[PDB]
Amino acid sequence: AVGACVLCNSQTSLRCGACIRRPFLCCKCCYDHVISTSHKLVLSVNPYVCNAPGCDVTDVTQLYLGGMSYYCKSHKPPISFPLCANGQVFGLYKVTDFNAIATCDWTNAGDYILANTCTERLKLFAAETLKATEETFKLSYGIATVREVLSDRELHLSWEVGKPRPPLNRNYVFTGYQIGEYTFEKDAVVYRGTTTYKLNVGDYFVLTSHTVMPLSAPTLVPQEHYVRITGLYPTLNISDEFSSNVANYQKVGMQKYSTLQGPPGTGKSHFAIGLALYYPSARIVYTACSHAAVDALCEKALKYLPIDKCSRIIPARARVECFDKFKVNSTLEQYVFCTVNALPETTADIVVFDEISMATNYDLSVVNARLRAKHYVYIGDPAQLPAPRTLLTKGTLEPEYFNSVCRLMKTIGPDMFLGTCRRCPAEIVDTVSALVYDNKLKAHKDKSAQCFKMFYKGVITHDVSSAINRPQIGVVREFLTRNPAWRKAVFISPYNSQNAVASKILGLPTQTVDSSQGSEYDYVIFTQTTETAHSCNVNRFNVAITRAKVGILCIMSDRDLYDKLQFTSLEI
Ligand SMILES: CC(=O)Nc1cc(C(=O)O)ccc1F
Ligand SMILES: [Zn+2]
Ligand SMILES: [Zn+2]
Ligand SMILES: [Zn+2]
Repeated sequence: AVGACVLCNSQTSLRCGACIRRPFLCCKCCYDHVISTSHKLVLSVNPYVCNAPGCDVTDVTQLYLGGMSYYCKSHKPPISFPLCANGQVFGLYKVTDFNAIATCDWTNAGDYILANTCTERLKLFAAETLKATEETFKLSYGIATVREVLSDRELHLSWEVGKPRPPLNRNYVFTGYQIGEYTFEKDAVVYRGTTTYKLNVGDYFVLTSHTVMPLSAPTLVPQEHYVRITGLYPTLNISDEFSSNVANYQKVGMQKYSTLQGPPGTGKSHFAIGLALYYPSARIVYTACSHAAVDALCEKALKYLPIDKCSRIIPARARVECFDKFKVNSTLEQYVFCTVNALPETTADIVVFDEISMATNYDLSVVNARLRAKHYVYIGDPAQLPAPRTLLTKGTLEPEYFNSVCRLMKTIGPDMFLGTCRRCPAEIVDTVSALVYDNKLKAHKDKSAQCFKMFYKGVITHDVSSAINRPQIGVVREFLTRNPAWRKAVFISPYNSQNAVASKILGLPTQTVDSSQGSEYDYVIFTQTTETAHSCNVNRFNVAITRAKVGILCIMSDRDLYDKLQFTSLEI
């Protein structure tokens, strides 16, 4: 129990017994915590509890030191000293924000705002506390035992009574029993088991509650600016392809860490891989939270970098199918592509952390702890979607509060900005540029004249909380008959249930706005479904319409976002 204070690093025997993470608190700051919160249990080698037999006094403000032992007001000897006095809690080696992080339930937006505006040590305390809270919340759900196997992709479930049911969507990954991880979608239920094992009747699934490890490394290392490119060796033979990024690659070598805001289709993956061509001797570790983001970096590297110097790091618990074209699990390769949670303990000349809006401060810290690099590059877009915060139910999380990197990008601005969108028709670029990019995003493509909008509220039904709008899907069906080229479109909506219905009625491939992030398609059909805060969220709206390379049909519910759309309006 010998440690350093989470608020002023002073060595202490004291560690708050009422905090879920039991943080070490020094004498002077353990006091401010206990005297202004419900937290009154103080721990040491021997905790602060009345030593008298059968006494239940554990509140440090009601305890005293009687020689070498502790007692309450009823058991103390005449020569005793209160543990709480003169703004201190008695201990060896003798705050409003810390109190809020230590006591909050993580269901309010203001809890995440604070977890991002506090000191660096408090950012790690908040991240550790939040993740531990998110995990103890998984224990708080109902178990599902298999009743009958219908076919190879459909089954029927019997749920635990008296305990709430977790959301049936592609946002909750169960763990069957040890039959591998399983997922569920909209009595006919759809089963997506990662391991192809015939779901035996009787076997059960349970949500993967994993232990929350302590954070040590900061979310962002201290920033250093250099006068020359440091530890990196540039090429004078850089292909014209990557010529536009030379000044930004140099900026990368002249700073400890750099932020790159790249709107959709502005060249983030091209920049990340071109940085390897600009410093061809540099060992680069490419990291992101999801397997999809790591795989998209692998795809771009396959085109520009030598395959024998690349390696895809895949964990022993190989959860889903990922990139198969690099030598698997060779940690020593010049180019290492691996997700944040599977990162080995290694060093690099550059670490590239892609899709930074999806990172949490927990992820940021983990990367700083497993990777010791000369340079760190954070690539993403605060105008895109953040990681879902399962506990957050009240208020909206603004982009400046997604993580430490997003906070910098939204407050001081990003170090580098990719200003030309090359993917989208100009109608889409013009709309999102004005919506979330302060008119700084430019279109490379001309208008496609294939970007349409229809204002149609329809009828909103629900499958628990996931929404469905059958009339909006009906309008899409009518549109498809009159527009056969749209037969190849991807159907996108903010709700899994809407997508399940559209898959059956339209036969189009389906994506939620959140799973479409990072992907692109020629044609996109978007139904807004509802006018909720979820479906009207400007970041989600931005991701949704920026998936299209050629055309987009938007069936809207919200007048505001419909009027912003610089698309041709349709009637019916
Ligand atoms: C290859 C690729 O990803 N495309 C791309 C390249 C540039 C550029 O050459 O500046 C800019 C934006 C882009 F989306
Ligand atoms: Zn302290
Ligand atoms: Zn506490
Ligand atoms: Zn007592």
